[PDB]
Amino acid sequence: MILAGLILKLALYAILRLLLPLLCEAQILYTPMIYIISLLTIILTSLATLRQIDLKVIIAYSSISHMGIAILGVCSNTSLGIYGSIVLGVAHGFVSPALFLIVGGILYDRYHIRIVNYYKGLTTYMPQLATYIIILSFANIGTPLTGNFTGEFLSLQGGFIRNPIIGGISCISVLLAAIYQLKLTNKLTGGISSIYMHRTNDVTIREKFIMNILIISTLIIGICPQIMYNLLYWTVNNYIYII
Amino acid sequence: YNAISLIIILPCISWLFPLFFGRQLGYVFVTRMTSTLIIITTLITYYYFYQLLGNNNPINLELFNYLNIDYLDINYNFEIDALTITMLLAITTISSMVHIYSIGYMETDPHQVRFFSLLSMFTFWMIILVTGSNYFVLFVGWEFIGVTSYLLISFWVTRLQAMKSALSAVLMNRFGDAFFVLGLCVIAYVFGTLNYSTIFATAYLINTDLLVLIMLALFIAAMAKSAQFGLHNWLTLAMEGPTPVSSLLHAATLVTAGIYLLLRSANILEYTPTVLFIILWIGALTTLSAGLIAICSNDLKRIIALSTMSQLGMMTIAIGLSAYNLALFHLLGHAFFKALLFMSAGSIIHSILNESQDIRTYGGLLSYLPYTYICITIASLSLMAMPGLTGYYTKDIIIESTYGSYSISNYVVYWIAYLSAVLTCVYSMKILYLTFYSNPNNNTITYYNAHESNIYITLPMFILAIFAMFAGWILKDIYLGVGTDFVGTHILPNNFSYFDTEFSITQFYKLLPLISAILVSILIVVLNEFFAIVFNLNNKYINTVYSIFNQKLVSDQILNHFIIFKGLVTSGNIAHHVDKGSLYRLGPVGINRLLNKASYNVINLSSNTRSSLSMNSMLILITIVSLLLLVLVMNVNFIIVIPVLISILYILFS
Amino acid sequence: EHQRPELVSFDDINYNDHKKVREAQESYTREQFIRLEALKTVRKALEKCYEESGPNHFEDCKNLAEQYLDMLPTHRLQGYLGYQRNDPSK
Amino acid sequence: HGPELTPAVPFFQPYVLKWAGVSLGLVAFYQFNSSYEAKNGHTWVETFFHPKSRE
Amino acid sequence: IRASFDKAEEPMLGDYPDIDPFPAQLKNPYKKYDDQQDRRNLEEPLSVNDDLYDMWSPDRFTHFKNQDALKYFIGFLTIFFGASYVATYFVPEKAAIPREFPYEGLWKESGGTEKSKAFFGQRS
Amino acid sequence: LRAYNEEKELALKQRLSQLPPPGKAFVTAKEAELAELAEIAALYKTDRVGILDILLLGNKHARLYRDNTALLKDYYYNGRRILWEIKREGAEKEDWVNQMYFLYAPSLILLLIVMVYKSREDITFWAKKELDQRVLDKHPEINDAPENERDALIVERIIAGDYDKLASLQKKAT
Amino acid sequence: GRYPFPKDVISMTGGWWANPSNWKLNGLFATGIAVGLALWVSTATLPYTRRREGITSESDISKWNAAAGVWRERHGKISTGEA
Ligand SMILES: CCCCCCCCCCCCCCCCCC(=O)OC[C@H](COP(=O)(O)OCCN)OC(=O)CCCCCCCCCCCCCCCCC
Ligand SMILES: CCCCCCCCCCCC(=O)OC[C@H](COP(=O)(O)OCC[N+](C)(C)C)OC(=O)CCCCCCCCCCC
Repeated sequence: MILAGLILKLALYAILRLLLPLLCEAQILYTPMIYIISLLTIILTSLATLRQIDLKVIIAYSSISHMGIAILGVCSNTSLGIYGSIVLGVAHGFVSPALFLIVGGILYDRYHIRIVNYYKGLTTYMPQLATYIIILSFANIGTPLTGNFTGEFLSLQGGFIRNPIIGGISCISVLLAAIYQLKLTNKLTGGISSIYMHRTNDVTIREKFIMNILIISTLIIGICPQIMYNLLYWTVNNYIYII
Repeated sequence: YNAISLIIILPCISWLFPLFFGRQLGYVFVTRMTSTLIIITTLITYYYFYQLLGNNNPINLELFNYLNIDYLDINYNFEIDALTITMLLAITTISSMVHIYSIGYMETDPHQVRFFSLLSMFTFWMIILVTGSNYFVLFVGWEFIGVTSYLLISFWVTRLQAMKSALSAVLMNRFGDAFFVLGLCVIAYVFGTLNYSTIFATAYLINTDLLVLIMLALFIAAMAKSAQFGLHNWLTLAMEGPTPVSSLLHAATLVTAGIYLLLRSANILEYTPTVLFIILWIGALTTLSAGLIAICSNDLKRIIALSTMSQLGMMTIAIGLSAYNLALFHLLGHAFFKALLFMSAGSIIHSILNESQDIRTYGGLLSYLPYTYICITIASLSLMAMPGLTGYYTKDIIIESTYGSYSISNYVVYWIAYLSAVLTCVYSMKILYLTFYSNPNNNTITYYNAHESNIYITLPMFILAIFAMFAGWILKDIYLGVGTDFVGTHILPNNFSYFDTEFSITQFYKLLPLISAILVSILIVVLNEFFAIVFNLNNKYINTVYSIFNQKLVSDQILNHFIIFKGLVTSGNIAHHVDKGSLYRLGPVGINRLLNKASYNVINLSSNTRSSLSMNSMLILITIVSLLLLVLVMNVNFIIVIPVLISILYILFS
Repeated sequence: EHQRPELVSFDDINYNDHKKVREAQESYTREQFIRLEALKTVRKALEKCYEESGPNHFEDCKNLAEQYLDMLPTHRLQGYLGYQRNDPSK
Repeated sequence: HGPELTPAVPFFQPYVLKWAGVSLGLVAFYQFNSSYEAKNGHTWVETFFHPKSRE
Repeated sequence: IRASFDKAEEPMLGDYPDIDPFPAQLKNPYKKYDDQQDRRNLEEPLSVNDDLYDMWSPDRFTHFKNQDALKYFIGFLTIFFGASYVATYFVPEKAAIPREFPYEGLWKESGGTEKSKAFFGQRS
Repeated sequence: LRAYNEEKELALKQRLSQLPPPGKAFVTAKEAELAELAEIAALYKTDRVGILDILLLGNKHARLYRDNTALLKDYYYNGRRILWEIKREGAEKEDWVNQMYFLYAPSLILLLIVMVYKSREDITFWAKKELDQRVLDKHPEINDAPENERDALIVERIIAGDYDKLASLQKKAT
Repeated sequence: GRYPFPKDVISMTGGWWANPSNWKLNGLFATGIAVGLALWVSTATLPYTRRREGITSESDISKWNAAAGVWRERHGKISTGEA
């Protein structure tokens, strides 16, 4: 949780704080190399998610794909891209440790095996867990009013400013991020309950507490991203170099 | 009392309260609650449509700021235009009748709390989709209706095909969602805003190439949700969801959203001809393609889903002719039609003790079910544009407008649209013949136990039969006048061919679809009873052809083996041969082998000798020899000593 | 209270004291936001023109529409870094 | 013809009480600031905002 | 074994049984399995690239050979667009003139300037 | 605050020495041996000491305490899993709910409230007021207009002049 | 059907055939909350609504067009179709 919520966003912070102030005249010469590597880590990691046997590993490669969306708003030389990268970084820091809770806390503490093939039909014995799994699935993709879409949208828009053809193939990430996530979600949610899994306890009060907080805090940024523009309106204008 | 707000707030109450209080209220209460609250929403919007004919003065409501950033603002804005009230009355009518219908159709099903909840949120995000007043609120409703379609098609989570079918539906809609995000990024780039009022005020000034790019992306979105040929499978792969769900998602609503995207952007579709051209020919393709599937398939729900997507092409042809009142009027009457079709179909599936769907096993049911018969025949006669019903007024004037348009090429799609109309007869005759008129095919006991459905199933069919009879004669003055100021869209003065189309028709071209849609219908009937060998030949060639048209003009196969399965193989190539294969050879799995070999060599360098003293004493000699020779080589030329050191490293470390 | 800090520029100041460089930085920043609010004011007036005009918005406010589409490339956040790292006419 | 009822549950579950109480409290406090701003020219929580002057 | 990528995976596997990949859908449904939904017995060896041969795999139609179905699909495609493109030549002319407009084609009405009469203008 | 007794706690340990381990004390699938242990579960539930004792007293008492609470803790929760024990009620407080609903949740609501009202002081509200101020500074005669006209009149100047001064900052370009 | 189900599980939307004994009593509370919430949100969004056409007087729009023409003359900007 501390890794994928905070360390990746720490390096997203370090590309702003350390590079964009005194490497500006360098940075313009190299934005196409960053766009090569950013598009090529959005397409090719989100495509490697489809062939996975393990279950925490899928949410890991999901985090790779979202940071790959995030950094092409940083190097976008735009107000929109910088603000979208910040709102993506903060909203992914909310939504992603909840997913690592769903694979790691509610689902590895009970059965101690993380292979996907064992898990089927979790709805009929755990309805409110399946409720979580679907509404945290859809919050991950870029389905709006969640703050993940605000980050993805303003990042793709800022990446479309700086180079339009890189934004054209960068925009298919909305599709590619939905494929593996809903392919996981319908395998966990539906079917006859699995013959391997014996029935265990419903989600406890502490886990529901963590989940409710990490979902409200996405929904508030999703309904109104202006709640934290009071901090950034300096630092959205700061890193821009348009002579 | 606020009319613009209670259209929004009342289906939000009808969704939040079934989930938060379903365990506390119970199914018997939440049925009637969700029902009556959508009923009063529907009554409020009829009364607002009655007000709006008095003065064409729309009402909007304003909310807080979504995002303020430099050149871009997004507000939550909600405005009922005449186009908006047109779609709104249709979707609230179909919604409320499907709520009343599914009270009685689902009374044996367990989980109808969650079911009536999800029906209401489907209606609610449809409301927000229609009444939004920028391109952003359109996007919010546009995504969440696909989310609801996931949650609705997969209502039986136990069934495997329902889960895979909801997966297919959502991933098609998400393909379209990605192209709309592309188009929306270009919208906010070029115009600097997402509001309809600013974009339409400056749409005529903007460059045409940008305009083609934008409307191409937005049309690929609309083509995905309004089910044209590029991805058309997911409608008929959405029959795993139940009957009132499929009465919502296919009659009006989820279909109508993709047409609404083009009906909004009509003001920015005028100024490009290339996009409207491509729109016209995709729609003219799918009229023919869906009719040719619907002739040869045999499940009842499949035939009505294909009957749906044959007319989506007709509305798309009406888009391509730059005639948006025609497409809007057909979109209006088509909802009432198809909802009565799907609910008559669900009434005869529900009445059979088998609950089968094969029309080959229904048999004659005319004397046993007279009410569902008279409903489904009003719907099929309206469906074939038999005159005096609103299908005449919605449907035949589009076929007229194909010939009446100014451009030459439109003549061809006349015949294509015309061909579909004859096709529109024949399968409908099949789904009126083999389930009411034919000799019985089912065993005798379901003919003992065939009985009439409840009052909750009967009354929406009654009300929508009355609507599908009278709606076109009532609302034709509104949408098809000689000159009408109701819909505020602005046709370019030369793309407007409506005065031209009514007068330039010869007697033959207007008389011709009427008389032949009559004659081919009576033809298919009279050839089904008396002979029944023309359709039951056993030529080897007609069976291959029939099996092509049966399996969705082999489309699903051409989608699955060559895109889905090849995509999964090339994603399995990356996750093994690239991700775990070659990036680890430059990563931690090849460096281990490199360091293993190099360390083994440099440790065995001092291995061989029995005596350590003679080995180290001969190793002190080689260095002060070899270093000295290197420096001899080195001051002369530095280039001729680099390979010497590479080779010394090769022999030392390997 | 609506306080108004004073405008200073990048060229007269010394860059060795930080008090004046930060003021010039914030000044150029806030002026871009003022310029942007002028753009937003014309966008609001163009929307009101369209909604009042109805069908004859092509000729009622051709000038307001042309005004908006001429302001849009040149009225946005531009960044202080580009002007303070580089000097024109030197 | 019977409904065949399951056992009785109370309406005001603890979650309904918590979520409704916090949401109605936030909305009531927001209306309290909008009413307090018309009387005095500033919101109530702005009295607690004490940052240093920029100079 | 049967597919080409399954043969491409063969030199990688070591001490793994290398069984024949068979679709879990094209198993018959009436034999009793442990999981009826998976169509799979309790300890049955899972294939080289299992999740393409799963129940959650693609639909994998069986009535046409896939190369043949490729030909039939592209055949219907090509015959429609060829028939429409050839039928553009056998078209009749229309009987009316495209209609004209007052005030020199409403050029002042659709924005316009006297120098910009050609870009925003109608038939007159 | 409260106080504990030493002798009661020694007698508690003397009770615990004659007792079976927690891995045996409930695995017998009644009241001969199972009735002395539910007492001990209530002995875990009751709290022996407050804040005034822990500061002032030595570590031998504290080690004796910690051993007692660990054994009582096992005897409470093992008996709760196998089977006061033989009840089933709803009212209960897990250890974390004291300082997550009463400190974590209100500080998070306080973070929401200060973010919402701190958003009033934004550059866009202030820049709109500043641009209106500059228009009123250059042309004060629109002060003399009544209330509804003045805003509209201000817009007629915002369109009629740039009022930035951004070309005046860039005095090195011309 | 009415197959048997386990009663240990608790779902917020009710479970399989959720029908509590006091559903009229709870229905009274739910109608109270629904009617009160609908009336309160309908009255709260009343001043945020406005008519579409006729909000500001036409003389203002003609003046705004005049100021647009002044600002366009000062910068010497040509029309779109002037080339
Ligand atoms: C003007 C131009 C007009 C252009 C028109 C022509 C457009 C043709 C392009 C069509 C593209 C369709 C969108 C492709 C993604 C759709 C994903 C999907 O729907 O998967 C369905 C599949 C389940 O389907 P299935 O099992 O076969 O049947 C279930 C019913 N029982 O679900 C699954 O099995 C999930 C796992 C597979 C998911 C797919 C993984 C690979 C994704 C590849 C995407 C390729 C995108 C680029 C396509 C380029 C096309 C040129
Ligand atoms: C879900 C069904 C929809 C419910 C809609 C109910 C509408 C009630 C009346 C609206 C009043 C209003 O919002 O006013 C807007 C007020 C003040 O802005 P203003 O400038 O004064 O007015 C704007 C009108 N203009 C433009 C004409 C001037 O700002 C706000 O409140 C924003 C508060 C956001 C808090 C963060 C979101 C928390 C959500 C958490 C969810 C879990």
